[PDB]
Amino acid sequence: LHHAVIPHGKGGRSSVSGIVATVFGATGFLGRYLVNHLGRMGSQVIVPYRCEPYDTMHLRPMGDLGQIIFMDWNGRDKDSIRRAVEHSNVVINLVGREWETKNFDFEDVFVKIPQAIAQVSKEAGVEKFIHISHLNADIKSSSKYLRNKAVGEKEVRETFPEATIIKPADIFGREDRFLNYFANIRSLGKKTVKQPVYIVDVTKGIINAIKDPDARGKTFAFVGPNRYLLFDLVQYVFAVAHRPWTTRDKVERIHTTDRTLPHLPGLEDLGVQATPLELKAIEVLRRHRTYR
Amino acid sequence: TSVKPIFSRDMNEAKRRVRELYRAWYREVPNTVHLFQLDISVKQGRDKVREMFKKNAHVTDPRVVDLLVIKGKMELEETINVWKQRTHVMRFFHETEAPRPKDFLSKFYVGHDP
Amino acid sequence: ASATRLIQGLRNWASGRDLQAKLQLRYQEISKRTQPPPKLPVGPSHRLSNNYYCARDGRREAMPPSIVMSSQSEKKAVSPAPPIKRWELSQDEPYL
Amino acid sequence: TQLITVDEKLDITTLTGVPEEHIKTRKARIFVPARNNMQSGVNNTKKWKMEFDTRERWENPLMGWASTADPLSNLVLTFSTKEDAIAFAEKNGWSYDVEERKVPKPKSKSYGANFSWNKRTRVSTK
Amino acid sequence: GVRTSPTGEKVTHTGQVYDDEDYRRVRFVGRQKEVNENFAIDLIAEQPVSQVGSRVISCDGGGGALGHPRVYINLDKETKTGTCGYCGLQFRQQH
Amino acid sequence: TYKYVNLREPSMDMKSVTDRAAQTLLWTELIRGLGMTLSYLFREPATINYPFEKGPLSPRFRGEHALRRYPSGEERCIACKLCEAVCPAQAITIEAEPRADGSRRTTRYDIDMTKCIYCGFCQEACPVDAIVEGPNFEFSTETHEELLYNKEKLLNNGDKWEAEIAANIQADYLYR
Amino acid sequence: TRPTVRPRNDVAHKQLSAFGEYVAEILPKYVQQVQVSCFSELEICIHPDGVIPVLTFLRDHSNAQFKSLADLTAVDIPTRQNRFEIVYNLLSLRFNSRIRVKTYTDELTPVESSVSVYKAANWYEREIWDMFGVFFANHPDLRRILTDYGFEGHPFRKDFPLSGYVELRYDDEVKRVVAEPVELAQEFRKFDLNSPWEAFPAYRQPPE
Amino acid sequence: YLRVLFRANDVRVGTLVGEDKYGNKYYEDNKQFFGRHRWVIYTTEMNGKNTFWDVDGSMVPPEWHRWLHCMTDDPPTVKPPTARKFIWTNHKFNLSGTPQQYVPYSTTRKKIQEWVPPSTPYK
Ligand SMILES: NC(=O)C1=CN([C@@H]2O[C@H](COP(=O)(O)OP(=O)(O)OC[C@H]3O[C@@H](n4cnc5c(N)ncnc54)[C@H](OP(=O)(O)O)[C@@H]3O)[C@@H](O)[C@H]2O)C=CC1
Ligand code: SF4
Ligand code: SF4
Ligand SMILES: [Zn+2]
Repeated sequence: LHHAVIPHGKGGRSSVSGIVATVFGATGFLGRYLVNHLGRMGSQVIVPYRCEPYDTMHLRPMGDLGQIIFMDWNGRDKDSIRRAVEHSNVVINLVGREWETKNFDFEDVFVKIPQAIAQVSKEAGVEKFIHISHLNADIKSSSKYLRNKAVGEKEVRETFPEATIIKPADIFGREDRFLNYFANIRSLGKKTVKQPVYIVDVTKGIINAIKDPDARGKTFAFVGPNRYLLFDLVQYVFAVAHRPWTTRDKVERIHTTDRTLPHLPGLEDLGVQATPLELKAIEVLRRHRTYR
Repeated sequence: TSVKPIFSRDMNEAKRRVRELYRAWYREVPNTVHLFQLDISVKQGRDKVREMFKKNAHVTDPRVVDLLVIKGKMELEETINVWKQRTHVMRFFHETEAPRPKDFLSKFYVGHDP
Repeated sequence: ASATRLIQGLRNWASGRDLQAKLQLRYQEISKRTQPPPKLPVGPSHRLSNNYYCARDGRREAMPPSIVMSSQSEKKAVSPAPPIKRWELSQDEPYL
Repeated sequence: TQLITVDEKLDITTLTGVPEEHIKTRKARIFVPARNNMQSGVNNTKKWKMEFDTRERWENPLMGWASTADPLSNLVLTFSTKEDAIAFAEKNGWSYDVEERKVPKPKSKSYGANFSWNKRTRVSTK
Repeated sequence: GVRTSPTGEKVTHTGQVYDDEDYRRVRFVGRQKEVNENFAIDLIAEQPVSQVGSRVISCDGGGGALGHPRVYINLDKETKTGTCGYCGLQFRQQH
Repeated sequence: TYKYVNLREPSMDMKSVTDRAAQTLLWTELIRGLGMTLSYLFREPATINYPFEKGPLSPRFRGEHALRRYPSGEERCIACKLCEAVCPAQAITIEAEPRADGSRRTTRYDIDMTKCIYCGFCQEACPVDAIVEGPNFEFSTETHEELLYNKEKLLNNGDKWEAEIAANIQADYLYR
Repeated sequence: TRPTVRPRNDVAHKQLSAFGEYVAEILPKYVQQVQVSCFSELEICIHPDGVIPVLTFLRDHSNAQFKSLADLTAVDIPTRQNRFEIVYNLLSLRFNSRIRVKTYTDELTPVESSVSVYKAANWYEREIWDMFGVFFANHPDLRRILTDYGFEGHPFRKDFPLSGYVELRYDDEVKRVVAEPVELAQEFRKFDLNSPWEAFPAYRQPPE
Repeated sequence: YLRVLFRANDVRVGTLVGEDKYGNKYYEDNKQFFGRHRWVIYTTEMNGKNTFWDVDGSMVPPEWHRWLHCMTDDPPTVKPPTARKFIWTNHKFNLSGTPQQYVPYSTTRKKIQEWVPPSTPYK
């Protein structure tokens, strides 16, 4: 480790920690809250974007004086990715649009994007490349989303095999998507078991995985301890809400399952306290008119 | 040191005024946590109130106990009004970690610390 | 300047102020900048042969405070300062 | 109105609201800032300075400045005695280490001692 | 003039040019690491050191109040040129 | 001498009361106010058009914080640190080094433009007039990093103009 | 001497010495020091048990109106038995004279809150309660002024340092402003400026 | 005319003091007030940035900057030369918002200089 990479002082706001983070994605939800905790930790975050600079201005007040830095890339080139991973201590891969644009399918994003970036990450000699994945990403049918993420898991396990694959369950938070669709109403009767996981325990597990070794190679899972039914969750979310570009891959996901795998360790083995969904659901169940 | 008093002549009215303060804080929690639209149960806020009373166990002098009662009464004025806000009440809570350690081993690895 | 006489007559007709005379357009009344440089002399000093700093050392004459009472048939009771006599009315148009 | 006295210290250490690590761990030092030897004159003496122990100053990762996590680094409390220093330190709460005051011992010196018929002080150049 | 570090970039006039694994280089991504290509030492080599016939001479720097205060340097030793502390230009004598 | 106002009784003459009644009915000096509004309506405005007709200034204006160097010579600063000693917001950060020949010069020269309060005390204290308050004002930045300056930034900023600064000092050297 | 030295007054100095001696005689109960400096402004220095009596006597008695108040300040000095110094500063309307009324106190013993004779001192007393801690008995409202609500410490002390123990920033984790232990970005390089060689020989206390 | 009709507003050519390299035009009048003595017309593509539209301040050279902010009374074609040779003659103009702008870095060498691990191994 080079000089001025060593940690210093109390935490946060110029605490030059032992990581130099390079985050892919982060214009959306989970990567933005991850950069939020990194600026709480006080490291330098290299993040690219191909979007309008609003969200990267939005995450500007996060780090300290001139810490975070921004660049550009696209799903065509190699030079910009290499320029992003020129000098990176740790590097994470969040990517994926939940609907089909006219040029990026569900195909070839999870196939073409983690291959090139993870390959040049191994070719940059980085340590602890982390890649996300959904829970129960199976080759089994009725899930384009999960089978493409399973192909992504296969590619990341093929090139640089000791990369940290992280799989949580569905993530409830402050700007959630599936729980927004739960709230997005105005007659249907079904059932499928399901348990979600809270976003800040997820990202505390992420930073513990990114700075606590013995973690590489073996994939990790992050599930909340709920383990109940979809119908009870619909009753719960509508009792708290007090009410009486979308595809049906969404409804396939929320009627798939949430099954466990005892092969891999989780929350308590990695050492971060799991919080249930009660008061955070009270947070994220706003918009109602006069019951507060 | 025949000091002028503040409110109490001995520890009796000191304990009486601070238990009246704690009575007011117990009956002060639910109105404010329903009004200010917080994210926290009533029992957790009441437990931080009794924890903040538990912090000051070593306070002995009647001037100092009366001055703590004066600070608590001023803050209960500023919280029965909405001069303060949600930011201040969530600043009484310590939620955004800061998980800063106490073990000598963790004061040693994450070091330059006593 | 550089206006027609009809709107000048309207400006006088609107109020009796004679707006042609003083008009808030400073044309050449500003002194022409970059004059030859003027010298800046020195006043009651810098002559030789007498100007001791021993004489005019008002900084080092700050006296310690003079004290009266402490813990350590009188025709009297003056004021701290004399009662200043009441002022004068205005010469040029008071009310009244 | 002639209230009772007690043989106790003062307890403003929870009235001032300073955090607990800055209460306990800051071992103060009371010292006499002695004569700056490259200068001359002891005008800067006679003032007991209570100051605090120093902690880390790390490199600012953009400019190399010394960013510190210390509120209590730049304090200097100016006193006149030692008993009042001990009284203030017991009054506000923390502990402390004490230097003495080491006045210059006056020595007998003379130009008529610099010269002598049968003593071995000889400048030989003046 | 700028030299060549092993990074393929412009070094500094004072030796702070980066190591090959400094991530300050990767916060210099895509923008000008600005440098003043005129260096200070590069002008002293083109200075004609003058030859004043006195012994201890003066230096002002081209008019009072535009430059540096009056400094007085010596021309005793013929093995060393008399260097001003402010001007940064030398002096010599002849006889 | 005092001149105290608002003391009148209303004059109860017939002519005075019919003039004041006509003022009440017709809103007469209200129409006089309208006349004043027209009298400023029919003027010509004293604006300036911004990029093409710039507003005037003064010779002693304090902008860019540039640096001068010698007439056909090197860096005018010595690192004598008077500008840090007089800089009130402590924006001057100087860590000197003597150079590779021996004459005392710098390494780390920093004017924290986020902290500078534009007095001119560094202009007063600078014994060689090395640091000079610049003439222009376009910092105007989309970032925070580009505000904080360094030695090579300030010397490139002083190499963009010299005779500007020399002209302002030659105008202003007798006074200050 | 004749230029460049500020000329002193004589008869005004005599009258203020006479008036201070007058007050010091006619109130034997609360008098410790009266003093006049070179620039001739009267100073009275008082034990803190007759504050409202001295201010009532210095509002009336008809040879001293002194109807205008200033500043109250309990100027913090260490090393003493009584740190805090209440400094009243009074101006008269019929007289053109200036007195300073300095009474002394320590960190906990209150004074009698002279708002009831000068209504100007209400917000002054609330402010100096917020900044020092000189508690004020028989006073209507002691709130906090010139400080944050959740902040405390009475920060004009010499114990509270220059930068605070608190810092505010924003997080989007809980969508609000949070506090932190302070993290300066610069050292605040403190300048040692204590010169030798006896800056003023006239003010030499007896050496210990 | 559409040049100056949609440049800003003016038609007031008629004094013709001069121009300067980058082509920019400088006109001084005495007939107007103090504030519209000296005005400037910006050319097109002076450094390839299509500066007919979106015109910047400090696309002017600095001698006309001193002349035009009303600090002198005579144009810099009254006194052309100066015997200083270190100055920029490229005039990298105002640049905040490009991929070519300033980044800060401390002109400071290594501080503590860590111990070198030995080249040859042992045992
Ligand atoms: N519980 C779980 O395990 C789940 C995990 N996830 C994963 O976690 C992350 C965040 O989840 P989510 O809220 O759904 O999504 P987000 O909106 O938060 O993040 C998706 C990111 O992918 C980027 N991206 C996608 N396609 C492209 C492309 N062609 N070129 C450039 N950037 C691209 C987006 O950039 P931009 O917006 O600028 O276009 C955005 O930054 C994702 O990586 C997702 O795969 C998702 C759902 C469930
Ligand atoms: S005052 Fe002038 S010469 Fe001295 S250090 Fe500052 S810039 Fe350099
Ligand atoms: S103008 Fe003032 S604040 Fe700015 S650098 Fe100079 S002394 Fe400091
Ligand atoms: Zn010289």
